[PDB]
Amino acid sequence: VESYFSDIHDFEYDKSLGSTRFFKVARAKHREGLVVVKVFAIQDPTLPLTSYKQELEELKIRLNSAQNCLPFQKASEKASEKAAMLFRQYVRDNLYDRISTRPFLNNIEKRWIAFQILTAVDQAHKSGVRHGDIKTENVMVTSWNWVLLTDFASFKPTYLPEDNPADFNYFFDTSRRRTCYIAPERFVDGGMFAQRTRGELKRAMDIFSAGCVIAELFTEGVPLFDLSQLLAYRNGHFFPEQVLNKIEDHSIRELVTQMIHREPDKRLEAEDYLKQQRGNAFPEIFYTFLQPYMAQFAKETFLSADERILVIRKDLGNIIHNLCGHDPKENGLVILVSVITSCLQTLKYCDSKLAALELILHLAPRLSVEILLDRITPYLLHFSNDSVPRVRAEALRTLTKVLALVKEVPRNDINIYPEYILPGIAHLAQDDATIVRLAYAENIALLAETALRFLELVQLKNLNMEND
Amino acid sequence: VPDPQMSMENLVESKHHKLARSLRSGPSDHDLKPNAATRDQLNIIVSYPPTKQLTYEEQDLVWKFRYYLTNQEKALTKFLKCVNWDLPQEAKQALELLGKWKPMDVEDSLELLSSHYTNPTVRRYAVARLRQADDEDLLMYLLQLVQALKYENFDDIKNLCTFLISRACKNSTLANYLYWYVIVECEDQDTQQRDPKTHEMYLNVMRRFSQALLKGDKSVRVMRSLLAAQQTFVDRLVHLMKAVQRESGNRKKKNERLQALLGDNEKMNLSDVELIPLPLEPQVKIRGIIPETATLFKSALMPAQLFFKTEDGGKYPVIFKHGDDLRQDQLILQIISLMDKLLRKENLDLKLTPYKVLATSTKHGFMQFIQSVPVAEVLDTEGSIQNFFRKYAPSENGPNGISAEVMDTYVKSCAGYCVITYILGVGDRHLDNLLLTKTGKLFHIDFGYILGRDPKPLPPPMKLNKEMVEGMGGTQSEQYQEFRKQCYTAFLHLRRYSNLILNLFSLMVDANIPDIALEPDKTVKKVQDKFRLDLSDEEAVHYMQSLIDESVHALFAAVVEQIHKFAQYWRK
Ligand SMILES: Nc1nc2c(ncn2[C@@H]2O[C@H](COP(=O)(O)OP(=O)(O)OP(=O)(O)O)[C@@H](O)[C@H]2O)c(=O)[nH]1
Repeated sequence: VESYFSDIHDFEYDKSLGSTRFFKVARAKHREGLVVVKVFAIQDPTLPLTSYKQELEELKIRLNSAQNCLPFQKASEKASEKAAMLFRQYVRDNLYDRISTRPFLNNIEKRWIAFQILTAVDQAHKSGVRHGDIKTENVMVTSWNWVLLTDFASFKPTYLPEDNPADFNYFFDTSRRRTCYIAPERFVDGGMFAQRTRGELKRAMDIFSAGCVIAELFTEGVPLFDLSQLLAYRNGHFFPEQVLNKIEDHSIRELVTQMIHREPDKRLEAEDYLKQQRGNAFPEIFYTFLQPYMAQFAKETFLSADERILVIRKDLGNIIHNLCGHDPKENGLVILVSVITSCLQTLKYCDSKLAALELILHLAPRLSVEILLDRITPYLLHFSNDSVPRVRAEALRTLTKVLALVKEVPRNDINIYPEYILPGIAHLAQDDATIVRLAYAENIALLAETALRFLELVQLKNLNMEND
Repeated sequence: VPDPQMSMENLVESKHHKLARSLRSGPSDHDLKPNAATRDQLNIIVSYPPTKQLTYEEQDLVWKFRYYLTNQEKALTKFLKCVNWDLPQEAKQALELLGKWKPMDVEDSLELLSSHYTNPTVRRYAVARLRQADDEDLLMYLLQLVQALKYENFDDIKNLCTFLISRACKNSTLANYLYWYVIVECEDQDTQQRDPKTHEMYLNVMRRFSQALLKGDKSVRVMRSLLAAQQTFVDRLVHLMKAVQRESGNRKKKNERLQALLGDNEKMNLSDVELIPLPLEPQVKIRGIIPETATLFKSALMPAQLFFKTEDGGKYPVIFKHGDDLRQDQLILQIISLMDKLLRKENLDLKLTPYKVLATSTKHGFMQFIQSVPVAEVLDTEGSIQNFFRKYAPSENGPNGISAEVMDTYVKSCAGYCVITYILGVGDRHLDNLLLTKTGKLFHIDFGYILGRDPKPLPPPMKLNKEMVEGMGGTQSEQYQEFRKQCYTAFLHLRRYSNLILNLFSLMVDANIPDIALEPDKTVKKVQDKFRLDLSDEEAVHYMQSLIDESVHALFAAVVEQIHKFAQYWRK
């Protein structure tokens, strides 16, 4: 696949993302950033690729305004005499990887990811776009838990013969995972099959695909249907009861069950599911503030990591009022922490670095102990290596105050103090900058006392657990 | 949507790495969920073929992540292979993890009964996995399950075993297939000489089966009486075959003797026998043999065509072969039946024709007859396969003058047999072993050369003959392309189940099938080589296509068939 990038001077090959008979996917560097390139090797030049290119350009125009929809931004018919190439923006993680990459998505993050998937389907339907290949591998999640459905593959065949499915390995099974998120109605009886490559997709078809993608997220990376179980579903010989019984959240389970329904007449519109689960599977905070506020960060106008921190700092008072009220309100804050944490690694200005620390100090008293130790604690030690001495001192001040709020130690952080907290700030006690050593001397007593409080709690918990 | 953290280190993951890497933190493997990198490596490990030697790193990782691997039903086989049974502490953990795993597929559960799993808690468990399979699946594996007795502890039988026996007492179809399999091993004199403990064991197995049936009710005793009747019937056929075999003369004299002896109920009691379930197919109940239709074929072993009288007055055709070791065919045809079942599992109906084979002794048994015409006769009488099909399945609207549906069955069946014959490496590719039906079904006969044994110089790699290609309409026909597409489909589908095929062949290493017994340690390995699991899907399809080109350009294949035809003409 990398050999195909040698002819594209604006894209520098980086890594291979996958190879199938239909599409070879690789990541490349471009002046705009990282991009995913799916390369279709043209074996027969008589194929009407111009018709498909026009369809892709139509998709780009139709999906340009969707915030949760990522169409193919570029389609090159004759990029090289050997292959046609499709280009789109690279997203940090695909949903398939995101499930296994730490921090593990909390219940509030799982609800938020599901909500964004439904919003992506609703937006695509109103924009006149149908996906046709809705699977957990196509629902992307950004560093701030913003979901972007990508890889609109209108070139894939819509209909597959039920009796001769082997012809679907190049059209539908490029990844060899045997996972099938195709709507049941898209398998059709082979006596018809022996323009379904692009038969006009019913909206109920996308709802089916979204249900399989939404299901994989709720099944801990467990696929909802295998080829045998799915074909058996269409023929009534298979039902993924084991995997569906695996959706622990009753509110999320109901939404998933209905969307992957075999009969198209039972599938609702995307907007209806959001309304049906509004206040149940999706808390009201997602629609009224999370979606409108967060949409500002997924806009075409690029907010630098420094600008994002200042924007969040400016709105901090409003965010706390909108998420906590005057007062389950903590459920929204897990999602809020994700916006700040996605920026701390790219901050460039000292003004922003201090601002990022101010946000952490103000949010820290309002987060759950699990979130404090898992999502906040790792970033403060990162800031402790910042080039600004004032920042190194403040990092120690922030870390000292944040840790004093930890009243419960998660099972994964029982040895966090001797191996992460204490060893993580130990380098500060000898920093070259007197302000850093001063911040160290001013806090070394507090850090030790905080670690001691942790050890006493672990010992009490162990004594109680031994007496359980 | 510009993301700032695109190229930056995952600080949250790095944190958990420092705590999980700490030697002070005691292994909390119960809550450990693997990260994406570990999952991708883990998926490769759980997918390894049973012949691949596992490194030490996988066992420690799987143990470290033992509480994580508990969600993969297929990983129980790999996890237990990593556990060092020599450490009792690790064993206690290994046995503890086994009890929590999601129950694996029965197709994979056959692997736990092989000789490699020696732990009694593990073997009683392996029986607990087989305990959930339906009898309809068990009947497809009973041939392998009985071979699996080669790996069980002989002492418990003399004193897992209770499970296999318990199912047979309830379903007569299984009891029939089990019974003949146990009888075949109880008569294998070679096993008595090579492993007398096992032969005596098989005597105990045949005896034990009788003891379990004896304790049943009158209906079960009736079931027993039917088996006793079955024994007499097969014995009569063997004696008849000896009487017919002793008659020196032309086929007509032997045929008359065979029919007269079958007719002579007073001496042979074969024309009218008590009600017996047919040895070839225990689902069909029979009343006797039709004497007038029994005929001897012109093969060196002169097989007997026998028509059995069914309870409803119908005719069920069976072939009794004497002088050939049908155990190889019995296993192979079981493998063919299994390959066919897997393709149908994916809705890929290759229209396979799995003819039934049953070894009744180490030298003779019953085999189902499938309506077909020998290719040697078709080529001599009609000139081309198209002329043959035009005579038997004429369709004015179909491809090449053959009904499109008939042509579809022919293309699918040709592809199915073509793929299975490549997978099994059938060597005896003489025109006498290919049978073509009027309905388009294609099936292979006389598997005298298997596992790559080919006496001929430079054999073609895949069984695709020029007449077979001309049968599909040529290199320019739509059916030839449809055939190739089905081959790629079947190759990829079977490549996915190469683990099941290698699991079954592993249980047959101690099974004295001529081609397995030649290199028993390599038997399971030979099947893996045919799955070509080392190639990617793109390379495998590229390889299969290259294979058709390499097979089509093998000019020498036509010369060897003409030399063999000349030798057969002189022998006739
Ligand atoms: N982390 C990450 N993974 C990606 C990215 N782009 C694609 N992938 C993954 O790499 C693989 C590429 O194969 P795809 O063709 O997209 O698989 P698919 O989504 O099932 O097939 P389509 O429906 O045609 O898109 C999938 O696992 C994607 O999730 C990316 O930008 N970041």
